Amino acid sequence: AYEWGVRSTRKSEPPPLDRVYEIPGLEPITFAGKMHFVPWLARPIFPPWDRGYKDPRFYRSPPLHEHPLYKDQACYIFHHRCRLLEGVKQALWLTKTKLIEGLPEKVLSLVDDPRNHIENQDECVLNVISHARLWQTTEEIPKRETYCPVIVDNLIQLCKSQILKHPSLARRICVQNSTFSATWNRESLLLQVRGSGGARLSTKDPLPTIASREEIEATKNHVLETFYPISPIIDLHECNIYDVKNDTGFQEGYPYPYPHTLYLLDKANLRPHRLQPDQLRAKMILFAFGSALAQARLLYGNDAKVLEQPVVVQSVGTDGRVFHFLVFQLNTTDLDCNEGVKNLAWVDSDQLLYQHFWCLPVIKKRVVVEPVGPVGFKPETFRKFLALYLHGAA
Amino acid sequence: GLEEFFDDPKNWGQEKVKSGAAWTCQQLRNKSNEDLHKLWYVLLKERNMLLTLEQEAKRQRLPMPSPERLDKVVDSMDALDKVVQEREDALRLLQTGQERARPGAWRRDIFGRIIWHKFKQWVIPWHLNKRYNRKRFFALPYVDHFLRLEREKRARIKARKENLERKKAKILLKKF
Amino acid sequence: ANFVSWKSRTKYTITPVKMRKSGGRDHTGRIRVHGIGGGHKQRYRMIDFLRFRPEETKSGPFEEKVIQVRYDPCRSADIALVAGGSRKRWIIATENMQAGDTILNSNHIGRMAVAAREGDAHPLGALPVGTLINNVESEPGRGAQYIRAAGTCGVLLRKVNGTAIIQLPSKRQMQVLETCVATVGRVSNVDHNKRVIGKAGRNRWLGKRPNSGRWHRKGGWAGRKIRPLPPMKSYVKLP
Amino acid sequence: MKYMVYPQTFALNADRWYQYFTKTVFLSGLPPPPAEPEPEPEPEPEPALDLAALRAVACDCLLQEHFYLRRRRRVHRYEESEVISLPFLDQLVSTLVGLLSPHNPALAAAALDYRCPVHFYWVRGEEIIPRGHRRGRIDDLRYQIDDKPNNQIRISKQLAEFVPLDYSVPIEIPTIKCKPDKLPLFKRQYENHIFVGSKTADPCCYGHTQFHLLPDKLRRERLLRQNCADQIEVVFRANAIASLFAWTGAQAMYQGFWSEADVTRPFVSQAVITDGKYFSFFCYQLNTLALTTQADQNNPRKNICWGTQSKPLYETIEDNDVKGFNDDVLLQIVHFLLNRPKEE
Amino acid sequence: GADRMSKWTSKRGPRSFRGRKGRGAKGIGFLTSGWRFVQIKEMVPEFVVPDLTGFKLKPYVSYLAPESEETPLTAAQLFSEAVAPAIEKDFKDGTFDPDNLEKYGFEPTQEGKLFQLYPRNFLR
Amino acid sequence: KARGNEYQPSNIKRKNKHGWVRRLSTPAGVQVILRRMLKGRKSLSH
Amino acid sequence: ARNVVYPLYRLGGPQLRVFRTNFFIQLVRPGVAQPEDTVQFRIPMEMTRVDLRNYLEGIYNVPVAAVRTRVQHGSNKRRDHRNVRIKKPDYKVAYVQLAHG
RNA sequence: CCUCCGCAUAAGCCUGCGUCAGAUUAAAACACUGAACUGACAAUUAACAGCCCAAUAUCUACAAUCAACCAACAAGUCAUUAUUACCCUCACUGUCAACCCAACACAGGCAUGCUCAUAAGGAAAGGUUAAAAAAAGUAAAAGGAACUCGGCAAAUCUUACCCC
RNA sequence: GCUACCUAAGAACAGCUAAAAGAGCACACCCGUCUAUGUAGCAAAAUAGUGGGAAGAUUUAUAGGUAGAGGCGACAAACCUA
RNA sequence: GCUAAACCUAGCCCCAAACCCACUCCACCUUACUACCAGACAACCUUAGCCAAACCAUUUACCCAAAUAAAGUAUAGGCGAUA
Ligand SMILES: [Mg+2]
Ligand SMILES: [Mg+2]
Ligand SMILES: [Mg+2]
Ligand SMILES: [Mg+2]
Ligand SMILES: [Mg+2]
Ligand SMILES: [Mg+2]
Ligand SMILES: [Mg+2]
Ligand SMILES: [Mg+2]
Ligand SMILES: [Mg+2]
Ligand SMILES: [Mg+2]
Ligand SMILES: [Mg+2]
Ligand SMILES: [Mg+2]
Ligand SMILES: [Mg+2]
Ligand SMILES: [Mg+2]
Repeated sequence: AYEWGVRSTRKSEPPPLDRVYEIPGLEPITFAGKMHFVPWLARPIFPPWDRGYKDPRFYRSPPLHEHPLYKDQACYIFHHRCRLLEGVKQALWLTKTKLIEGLPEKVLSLVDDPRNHIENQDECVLNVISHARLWQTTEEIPKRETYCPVIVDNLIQLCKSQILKHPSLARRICVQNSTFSATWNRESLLLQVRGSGGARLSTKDPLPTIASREEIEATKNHVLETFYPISPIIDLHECNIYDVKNDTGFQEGYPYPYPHTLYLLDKANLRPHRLQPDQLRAKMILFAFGSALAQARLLYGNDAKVLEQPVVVQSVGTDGRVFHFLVFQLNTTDLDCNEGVKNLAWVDSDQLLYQHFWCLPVIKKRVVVEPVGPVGFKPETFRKFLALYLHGAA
Repeated sequence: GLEEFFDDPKNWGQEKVKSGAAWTCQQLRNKSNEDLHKLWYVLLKERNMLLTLEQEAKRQRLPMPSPERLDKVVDSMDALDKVVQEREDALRLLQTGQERARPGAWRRDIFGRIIWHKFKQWVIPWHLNKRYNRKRFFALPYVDHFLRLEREKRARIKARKENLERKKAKILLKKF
Repeated sequence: ANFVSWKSRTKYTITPVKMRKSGGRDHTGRIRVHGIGGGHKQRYRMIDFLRFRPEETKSGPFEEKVIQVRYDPCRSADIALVAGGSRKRWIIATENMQAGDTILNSNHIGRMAVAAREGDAHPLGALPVGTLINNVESEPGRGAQYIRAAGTCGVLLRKVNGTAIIQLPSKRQMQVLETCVATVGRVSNVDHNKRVIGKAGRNRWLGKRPNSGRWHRKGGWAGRKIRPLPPMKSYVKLP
Repeated sequence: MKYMVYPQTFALNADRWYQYFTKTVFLSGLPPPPAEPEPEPEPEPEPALDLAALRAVACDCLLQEHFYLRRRRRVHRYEESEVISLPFLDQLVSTLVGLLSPHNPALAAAALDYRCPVHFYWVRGEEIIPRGHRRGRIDDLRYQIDDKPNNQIRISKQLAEFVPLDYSVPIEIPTIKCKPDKLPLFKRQYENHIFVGSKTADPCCYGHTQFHLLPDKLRRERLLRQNCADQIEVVFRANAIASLFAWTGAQAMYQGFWSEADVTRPFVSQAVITDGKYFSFFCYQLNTLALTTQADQNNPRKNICWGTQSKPLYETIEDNDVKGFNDDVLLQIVHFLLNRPKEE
Repeated sequence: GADRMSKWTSKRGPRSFRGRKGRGAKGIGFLTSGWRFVQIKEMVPEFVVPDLTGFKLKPYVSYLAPESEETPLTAAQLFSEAVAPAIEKDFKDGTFDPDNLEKYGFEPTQEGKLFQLYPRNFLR
Repeated sequence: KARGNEYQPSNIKRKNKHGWVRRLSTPAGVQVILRRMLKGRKSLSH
Repeated sequence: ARNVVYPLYRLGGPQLRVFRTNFFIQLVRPGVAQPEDTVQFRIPMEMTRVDLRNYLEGIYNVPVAAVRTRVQHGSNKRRDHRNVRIKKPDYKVAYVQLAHG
């Protein structure tokens, strides 16, 4: 085996001691009294030294073989960086959920009504996009990190401004900086999800059940694919020190316990730092699954059985040009076997809001070709976003 | 307040100020401890006022009315400092029994000069420090020639001084 | 001369580590190898040359899966990250290796030969006579060192009882122990000798200074040497 | 060479210095409501402002960021005004502009930004360079305000004014007889910016009410320990004056108004500056703009900046609830966000 | 060439030298990871100023004060003035013990009390 | 061309090439300082 | 105090207290224009801001608001008779301000 | 009238055209009094850049070029996790200038931003006459390289052939 | 610290034709083929254009290393503080 | 007669005798003239060369033990200038 350790880069061994310590019954005459390092044969052996008073700036942590939270088995914690390879495959294998291409008919029946629209939705969203893309800062070409959350909150405010039409939107709040935690088993493999996204929307009333019992019972006959050359524990933080818990981001007494729609952000000014679309889909699937599992553990206790009242925890992940909608629904908690009842989720892939934006007018031979403005626009993405936002409040 | 930095308003420009006879060592040794501390504070305030007056006189391009008061306060505070240092040394000899509260030892540097190294008081010990170990303390056989040359130079200096003294004595005996 | 090597990483990882150029400077600072200096910045990839290696709590054979084939500027051939199990390690790519391929890293030597493909690896004791192999080792559990460039490959000659003579690309024979793991097939990035340079800008980008301008008179070593084939060097230790 | 007028300064009597540098006056108390238009149609729908729900949502948003929150360390005393009060402020302004949408239709199309800088550049006063190779020559005194509030509400139209343009006040502007370099004020040289929160191509050139927040350096206990009891309201007043002046300048220099060209209509501006518990209220109405010595020779117009004292909203949050909750502060907050533009 | 006879102050080095030199000021804290200073209230010299209300002593002495001989205050005089009377009193009765001497002010070590003399824990 | 500005004012290079630490980190500079002190140099190094 | 070795403070040690200080401040009249609240002093080279605040609030008991100090470098160009530069002693001026207005 | 300049940052001794008295003598290539001076008076106050990061193990292959079509090669300038301990807080270095390196107050040289000519900044001329000679600028009856070894300053704007 | 080479992090290049280019003219910039002025001059190597390059084998701010029985060298016995 | 000519003392060299010294407080090994933090590696080595022998390759007092005569004697030395 070719070792990766260079002798010139590692710490060199200390020189051997002199020929005075190998004499049984003879004490050496070193320089331990003059308190300075000498040229004259002087190099003894100093005993270890420790500090009697602990200092936060000079505190050493003990090794991992005696921590109070150390266990024999290693867990797998997923957060907001674990770039999974086979995103959808690992997501469906760890969450036990059937993949559905199209979206449910409820959001379509709620969004196709011409009355539930803005007085001038197209011009409003165009002005919002133009502002967030160019009129946000003093620079000419803003970075993705400085306009992604800006346009996110702009769209959130635009969707919230329709409270005067539907007297039910006042029961929402955009919670910032939240942490999730949910532990479960997956074929003798202890798993745990712990992430902190951008923002989340929490309501006081839970979302209604989407999938009825018919499709729930029919999904039992659906089997899940499993890759063989790759292990499902790939691209996961394998650690031995952890702590099992089923507590969500809010305890008892909080006015907004039930979530609604999770908002994940990929703020990165570089392509290598941005996540793949399949990776973002897997991340939002895992986040929705963790939220639903935490809600099930908090409401129906810590039991592994089938839930008679399913919960709906939606999610959506953007990046500054494309959108990825998600409608997740948990139906059971026992995930030890792969022959039981599966879950249902509606994933809408490939949803572009606009083709390209030109912050500066291109001039080819003293004449312009494309003026300043979002060239190419698809209102279907904004319609689906408004539908997912208004699905909570009828 | 801020009016203590000046003298009496009636003495604002009275040519000569009558103030003399500073403190002595015996009068300072006769006092206790709190009295000496309060007297030191009063002398410090007086020296600050005199410094302000001297600065104002130097800015106004006029001579100082009484410059001897500053020297008097200075020597009084120096005598008080000497008294308190002697008291501290006596107490240290009665308790610990070692002179000079600054510890150290006679160590030879690289230049071969027998100097008195003063301890810097660190946190970590010396057998693992990074900066203290880089401070060498050995002559190494190459400075003996320089030490011999310095000794010869000092011997020449002393011999020339003795020759000058002898020439002066001869001139004194010849003229007188 | 505070010359410290950039090879300060005793753990295998996947992130490309930044490397520092040398230009012919050792620990003293004098130029000892002429023709190196001034080139485009490159990043080093930790390439795992050892083919067969068991994972944690593993021992038997394991499957792999080729993901994506990239390019390595530190060599002529291209590399390809192949995932498998719960880890990902960089290995040398072979000819006709694309995305979605499946390779095997076995070690159990069978009674007869194994008609393996040009992607999987098997010990020399289970390969038929006359098979284009590459990345051959010298000692059991040491690592592949010979035949690792672009397109280079070797062909098995014969077998005796516990050795395996491998024909090297230099037309020279060389034997090795039977329990040595070697890949099967040819390395990718073929037709490398047909790469036309075009201008000195490419050589300056690669990091190669022009040769010396001094006119050196050719001595007696500039003539053609028609020499026979050197004898086969043996690596098998015999008591 | 231009100065750097920092709104969140730590100087002593910087309020009078800023009033002299901006030609503004201060009036203790809120401005009187415009009683010019007599509304005869006072008997119709009139949606009643349910203060109970507003107080409930306010206390909920306060306890969300102050009481219970899944944090990942302890609660460091430092940076506590950036992870507790800073998110609470934007949550409160968001829920306010969300609940006040049916009552005020102007907030439906308003652009609610989050932490956007506002810059403004002008010339005020002159002096004589003592040293350098340009001695004995006249030069201008340039200033620059680099303020970055937390939340801004920009609308399309302009709000209704309070006092007329030709309003006269017997209270003169404060003056100083010293060099402007005495307080912690310095001169640099960089790119001049006149920014309001968006570019000129945005149709939302005007605004409504801004919100600020003092950092951890300008706390109350830190000033009380440094023997500065009367240095609590002056910093708030100076910050409010600087922010409102920069906002009015950025709004006026986007329609074609500057030093020479004056204004044709006053620019009313509002701002709500608060800290971690105490809330302050200030007002402003841009009257004049020519501040150069060449144009400010016969300019009787003076700027007016209203304001009040700092009143706390809560008092000791403990026992999983609130102990004290003043209602007049919330009433003034919900009233300052319902100012509708004058539409005939 | 540059100057050599002048000392090295804090106005000679570039941007990387202004800071670590200083003018010999005593540090009262340290730095952190956010370019901040952590000042410790236990490191700043606290000036203890006593009350000067009922203090009848002027900084200048009158010329009517008689002079006296000057002599240093050695440790032997202080010893014979402080500890000698107590020792003579306890020995004249019959209770002196040369085993324990901690009741006269003598301390075998300096690590017990706060204000140590040989290491000098107090400033000035 | 105008070959006369053979000096570039810089304190970092001066301290790193002719500093007291560099002089005493090698017996050569120590002997140089000894000869300077023997001759009568008021200033030893930069 | 100046020219005195300060004791090394350990994490959790007693309060560093000085009795007989060795500082000499000088009240110098401002040369340029200054407001009515800013007072200019002259502290030695071994004195900071909090030390000056404590010195002014302990002895003179003057309410100090803010302290802004800087180093003044004396002139060094005057030549003697044997062609040698004359170094002037440097000092550190202060700019304290009152608290109660 | 010029602006092929100036203002800041970077490097650099640090007090080097502010006041007062001397201005009899002393340095202005001569004078007033002052960029080649003697002594006294005090400038510059940070928010500007630094002064930096408690450990044990682990994680980081899909560039930039409006990055959204396409297209590559020189294969590339930026990111975290689990655990332990830590709720004392705003101290320090400079903020002047007409300035640096070349023995100089030298037609030499110096990195980036700002309007590429403006709101920065300066005076080719001490006076008298129009000697010869020399240098820098406009053109000339006829020839346009016929003078010079050679199209050697110069303006028109210029094609083909040979060697390397 | 000027100059030969190397190393790590940065900056510079208007406009037109842009044939895809170690493309062309041309600002700032890198070097200096010729004329004229002086050789105790502005200068122990200067002044304007006629000049070549100016999207790359280009230039440059910072820091470090290679020194004489040698360093370096796209080889001039060229450079290593006039 | 203007320019400008002289006015003795800091002392300087070697003898005899004698052996000569090194913190008032702070700072001095990193960017000495810097109060405060985690790899401890750093000496132990024929000196050479010029000149002379008309060049020069062997060789050429210099080596640190008190005078002198022996004695420049035996000796070494391209058996020669020399030691
Ligand atoms: Mg070749
Ligand atoms: Mg050749
Ligand atoms: Mg300045
Ligand atoms: Mg010169
Ligand atoms: Mg001008
Ligand atoms: Mg003339
Ligand atoms: Mg003619
Ligand atoms: Mg001819
Ligand atoms: Mg020509
Ligand atoms: Mg070259
Ligand atoms: Mg080109
Ligand atoms: Mg070109
Ligand atoms: Mg040649
Ligand atoms: Mg000879």
